[PDB]
Amino acid sequence: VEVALESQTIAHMVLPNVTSKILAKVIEYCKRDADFMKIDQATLFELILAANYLNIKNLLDLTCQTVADMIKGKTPEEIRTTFNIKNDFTPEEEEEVRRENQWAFE
Amino acid sequence: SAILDLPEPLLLHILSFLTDVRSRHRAALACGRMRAAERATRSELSLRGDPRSPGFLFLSHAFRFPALEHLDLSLVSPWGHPLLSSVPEAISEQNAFIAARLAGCFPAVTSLAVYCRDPTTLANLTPHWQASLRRVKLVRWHQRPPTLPDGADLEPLLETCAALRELDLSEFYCWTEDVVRALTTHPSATAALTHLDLGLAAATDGFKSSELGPIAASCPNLRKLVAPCLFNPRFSDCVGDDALLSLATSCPRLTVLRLSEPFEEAAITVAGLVAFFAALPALEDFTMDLQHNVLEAAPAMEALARRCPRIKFLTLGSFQGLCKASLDGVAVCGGLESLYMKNCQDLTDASLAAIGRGCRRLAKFGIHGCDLVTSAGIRRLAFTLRPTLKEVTVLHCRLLHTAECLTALSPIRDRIESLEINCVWNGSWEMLRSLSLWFSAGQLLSPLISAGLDSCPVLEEISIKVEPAPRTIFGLSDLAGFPVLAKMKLDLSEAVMDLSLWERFYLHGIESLQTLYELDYWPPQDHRSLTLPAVGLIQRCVGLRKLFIHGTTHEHFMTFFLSIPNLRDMQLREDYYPAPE
Repeated sequence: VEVALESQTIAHMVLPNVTSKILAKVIEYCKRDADFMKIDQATLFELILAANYLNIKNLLDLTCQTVADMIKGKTPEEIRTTFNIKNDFTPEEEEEVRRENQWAFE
Repeated sequence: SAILDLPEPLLLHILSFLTDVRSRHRAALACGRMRAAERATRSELSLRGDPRSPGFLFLSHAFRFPALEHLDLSLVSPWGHPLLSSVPEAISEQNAFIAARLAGCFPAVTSLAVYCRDPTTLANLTPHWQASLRRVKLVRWHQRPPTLPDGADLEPLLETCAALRELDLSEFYCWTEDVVRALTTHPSATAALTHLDLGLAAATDGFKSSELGPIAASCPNLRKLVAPCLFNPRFSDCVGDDALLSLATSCPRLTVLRLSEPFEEAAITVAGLVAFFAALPALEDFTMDLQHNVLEAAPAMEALARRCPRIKFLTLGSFQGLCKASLDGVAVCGGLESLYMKNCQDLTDASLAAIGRGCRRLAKFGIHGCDLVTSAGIRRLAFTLRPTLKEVTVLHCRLLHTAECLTALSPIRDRIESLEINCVWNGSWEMLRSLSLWFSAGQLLSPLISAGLDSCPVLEEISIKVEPAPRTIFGLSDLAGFPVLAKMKLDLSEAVMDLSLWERFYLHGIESLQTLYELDYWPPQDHRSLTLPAVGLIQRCVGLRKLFIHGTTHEHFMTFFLSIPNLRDMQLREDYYPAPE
């Protein structure tokens, strides 16, 4: 492939960290809509890591933007279940967060 | 957790995209790490509650927003009260503490909005942000304290804030005299200024020519100016051709210029506008929204197209002969994405056809009070501009009635995103996100769903502004058809206890709207007060999270929370001149 210049980690090079499954999709992105993000969760976070490592700003923006929409409109419990997050708070330090949030207009 | 396995910078990057305030708040509650991610990436905050209380002051060191750029303090409780004022030596000690705490929570503020009752508010806050503060918005609907020297209200800002570039006095009542003296006596601050909104809470007879002159002269670096001007030629100090040419030569960097006259021929001639546009090559955004007329304006529009190639946003009030098809005038401005035309009495169907061919890039189109335009004009335009036209405003055009106007806009029904119409009664709106409706008093909403607008699958916000039988209701319940309708502006401030019958007329059936989330309500005027039937009806809105009444209620505000299961944001905001206490 040519398309390579969209990766800053190549324009500075004038890849043992990314698997072929992700590299092929990194490559297929750089043929230059959002149906490309119809990907599963595991490979989405692998695509974020690859986009950062390969320093493709455009890809990273889109992939992280997708994760933002994934958080959007979900209750704390639902965010935890979507991303397999353990609830790290004491009842005291959670009501601290809940109290802090009340100082900002929605 | 695959999200928490990521390097922290990337979790932050994810959170930087989440703009919904409630969603951010929920994300922060998810885990201690996303709390860190949310706090560190929040760009803006509108402060809710009273920062004077110990409840704010003794919050955690964790309540911190290192990347916060815009802080809004204008909505703090109680609404519109003096914040950090001095009007003995004990109070300055506590003011210093509150200010320092705000600096602790929000160390990086570059854009500030504040309710400024008197200069001391600004004198207290600004030292903490003076190195970083670039935009300051002032809010005051209360009368300017009569005992202040001229320009005292802006004095603290122009002395301290060396980074200041943008000043937003659009909703800040003071006198024009105040703005002049301040901006003409602080040259080191004023010569840096690039943005200036001088709306002055829309309670001014306009800036005079001998006021506009010295402000422009003191600000060589202006790029945006928004200002009410006295355009009325009955007064000799009005803004004419001379004031315009001086504005252009004083501010040769102006890219955005929006002048309007607070509501015969104006002291502004075509030849003076040609000279004016000749001196402003980088003009992108031009508004001249006048009550008095500028006659045979086409040659000046051609000069605009010739001399200001960057021109994209055009709004003209009382300009006559803007386009007549014998391409003419405004139709030669090919770069236009936005065209708005108020009170063009000789604008015809032939004009719209000519605008259709000439202005290929048009996405926003508006006509107000152009009484020669028919459904045919609109039909042709909506058809010609199909690949681009997404926003339409049709207001008070005599030959254009709601039913036939909605049929005229059918060429783009599946594409139109924003609509603004006034209702006059003589298939899916696929993309329509936003709607604005204007009514006469005692006029029914109900026939709107028959005249068109049957199904609006993506309509999330509606705005209703009003400029009579015993049992008849306005019929808000007929908006229960619209599935995702969440926000509503119900403005009855200019609609007219005695008022209880009008409030009931308009508000009846608001409970039907299952998905109503945010409500901005403006009660009818003579100290604007909600009646009990209105309170009783808004109580029934179980879906409400946000409720902002503009005026007052003697009925306990706590009743609303105990009624509405999920009401969080509630405030009485007397954001009109002049505000009470």
